[PDB]
Amino acid sequence: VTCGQVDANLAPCVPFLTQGGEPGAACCSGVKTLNGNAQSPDDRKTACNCIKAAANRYPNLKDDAAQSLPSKCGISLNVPISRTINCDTI
Amino acid sequence: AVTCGQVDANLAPCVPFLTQGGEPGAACCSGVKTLNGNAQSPDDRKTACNCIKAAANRYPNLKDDAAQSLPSKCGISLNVPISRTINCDTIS
Ligand SMILES: CCCCCCCCCCCCCC(=O)O
Repeated sequence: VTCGQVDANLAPCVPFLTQGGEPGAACCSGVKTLNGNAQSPDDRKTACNCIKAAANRYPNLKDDAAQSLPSKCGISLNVPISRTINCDTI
Repeated sequence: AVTCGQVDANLAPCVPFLTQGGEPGAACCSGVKTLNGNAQSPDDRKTACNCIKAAANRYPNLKDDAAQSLPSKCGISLNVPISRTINCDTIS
């Protein structure tokens, strides 16, 4: 996994993550794809650091949307979308 | 607008509820909210109605009562009915 792959997977989620509402089907599909790449501990740590940079990338990101994205998409997300996540604990 | 692929993808988490009953999940209610939000114009609503109709007929074990009660169980006012047999021309 690479940070560009992660960015591409999270792109459809930016409207939901910065404006609220509901994640679209495209957003949930991208998150599902990225979750499928974060299997191994090293994949999980790398994807986590990429997701952290991406989260800090988007302005006025709403943490309620980030926290509720896994339940709104039906995913047990192995890498949380946080600006402040310590990826070593993943 | 809305496309049949969007309708399929948003209603997919609802298939367990639509075929077995019970309660709709969080993902199902989220997809139903998204579909409600994409059906803005009356033309969007008729297009969505035909897509949802195809999706409903896709499962031969679909419970029409669960389809009818899905919006209320989710707390959503869905502007397009979910029916296997609806004539989508008669909707507004
Ligand atoms: C069960 C709720 C029925 C919705 C009909 C009332 C109209 C409000 C939303 C209808 C379709 C959305 C279009 C819009 O709000 O511009």
